[PDB]
Amino acid sequence: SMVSIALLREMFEKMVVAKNAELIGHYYDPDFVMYSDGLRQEFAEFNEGHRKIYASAISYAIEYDEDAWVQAPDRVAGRVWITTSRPGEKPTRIEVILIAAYRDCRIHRIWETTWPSWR
Amino acid sequence: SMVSIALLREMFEKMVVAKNAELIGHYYDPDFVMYSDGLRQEFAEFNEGHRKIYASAISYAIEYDEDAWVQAPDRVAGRVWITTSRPGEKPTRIEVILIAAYRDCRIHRIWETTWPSWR
Repeated sequence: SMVSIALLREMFEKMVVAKNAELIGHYYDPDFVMYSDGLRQEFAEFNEGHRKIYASAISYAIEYDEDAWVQAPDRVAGRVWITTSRPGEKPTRIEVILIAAYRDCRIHRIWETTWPSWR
Repeated sequence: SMVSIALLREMFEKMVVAKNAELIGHYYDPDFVMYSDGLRQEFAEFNEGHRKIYASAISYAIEYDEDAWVQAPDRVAGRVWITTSRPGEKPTRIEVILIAAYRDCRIHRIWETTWPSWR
């Protein structure tokens, strides 16, 4: 099945790359929780942090390691790189290995670690 | 299917926790490559590094996040914590999110990132 991978890719394209914070509630369950590099973030803080960042001059590109996907009912894991650009600064690339679990076609949990750590 | 998860758990129990480096060739394909925190390590360096470390006074415990597994044909992803103890030192816990791809019931690729970074 390609559903979970297609959903994850669509979220990255239409929410992240497009910096469209209004789509967070379309892609994420209201009870969503993110685990990332030692932090546990509930929906409210995830959403507000992205609303703030997406209002800045930042831009994002994404690359997927096409050899690293794992797909199962309502779940996906993969390896991605997010490249961030800011005005007058050199782009930076961060590697993210993440697991996403879905409920009713919205993301309910993500567990991820990054290299380098964003902290 | 439970095959890939069972294999990964057996490798962690019988190779890592037991510090049995002689089992590396039983669990890993001769063409295995590890991607970890920005490093790409082929079989030779992976094996030799583990033969050396396992000869030291170190010990390992493992915890699996039982809510984070993703399983597919010949592939698994999960979230684990490795706790390392050394004589006269406090134990340290590292979080690892990893994806393992299998060929013929041996691990052929791992892609992982850790928190904190072991580097």
